[PDB]
Amino acid sequence: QVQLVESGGGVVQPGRSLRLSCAASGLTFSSYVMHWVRQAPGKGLDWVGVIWYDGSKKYYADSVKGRFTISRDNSKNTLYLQMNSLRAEDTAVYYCARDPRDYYDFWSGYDYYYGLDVWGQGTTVT
Amino acid sequence: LTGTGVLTESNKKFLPFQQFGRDIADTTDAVRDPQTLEILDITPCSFGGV
Amino acid sequence: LTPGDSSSGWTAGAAAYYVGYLQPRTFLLKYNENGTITDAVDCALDPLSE
Ligand SMILES: *[C@@H]1O[C@H](CO)[C@@H](O)[C@H](O)[C@H]1NC(C)=O
Ligand SMILES: *[C@@H]1O[C@H](CO)[C@@H](O)[C@H](O)[C@H]1NC(C)=O
Ligand SMILES: *[C@@H]1O[C@H](CO)[C@@H](O)[C@H](O)[C@H]1NC(C)=O
Repeated sequence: QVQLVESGGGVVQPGRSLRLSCAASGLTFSSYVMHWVRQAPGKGLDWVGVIWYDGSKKYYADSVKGRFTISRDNSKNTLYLQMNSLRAEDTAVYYCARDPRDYYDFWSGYDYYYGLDVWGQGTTVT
Repeated sequence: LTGTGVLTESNKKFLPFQQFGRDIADTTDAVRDPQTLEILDITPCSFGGV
Repeated sequence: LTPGDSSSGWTAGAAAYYVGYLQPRTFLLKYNENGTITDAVDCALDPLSE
């Protein structure tokens, strides 16, 4: 039974700091590429970033630049994300999702993209 | 194995695991000499009774 | 073609394996001129076997 737990929500004073973190039940957290999806209040889904199995390659979307940092802790079974600022983007619901594309899948010559299988509970970011 | 007798050479082939062999009466039919790989079997000093 | 986490995607050939259980028994073993096992008799297998 796979469950990803969101945390670090609530309305805070706008700007300069905000903490988000996503946990994962079981011992299959490591070695699975993970992405963060932010749900606009009325404008659909959007992207935050992506981190690989070891974090050597990282990439970010064009919506935000220079404010987000993504890291994974293998022992604590929790992935950590930080926003260095809080812009006018408010009431955005942030999900953490796990994609089964493991290191071996992109290691093989095959060029394949799977789907974001399991999602988190969600949180409120203002 | 300690004994008294004469030692006679032979060409009895053996299985890989055990160079040493036992007879059908479980007597030592042949024991391979340690230094020399030639098969050497025990023959009694006493042959069939006079 | 299918993701690793799902049971699908781990296809292999059709292989069947046997599992037996050992129970204490007394078996006569027949060796051969060269020293390899050729035939055996299981006592409990039959009245003829006994
Ligand atoms: C699946 O594997 C996980 C460990 O990754 C385990 O905790 C769980 O009990 C297993 N079975 C189910 C119900 O999915
Ligand atoms: C054993 O060692 C001696 C020298 O100490 C040598 O002369 C002899 O040939 C060796 N025998 C074997 C079993 O090789
Ligand atoms: C013993 O082994 C030799 C190997 O060349 C073979 O020719 C012979 O048939 C075997 N005899 C028996 C009794 O298995």
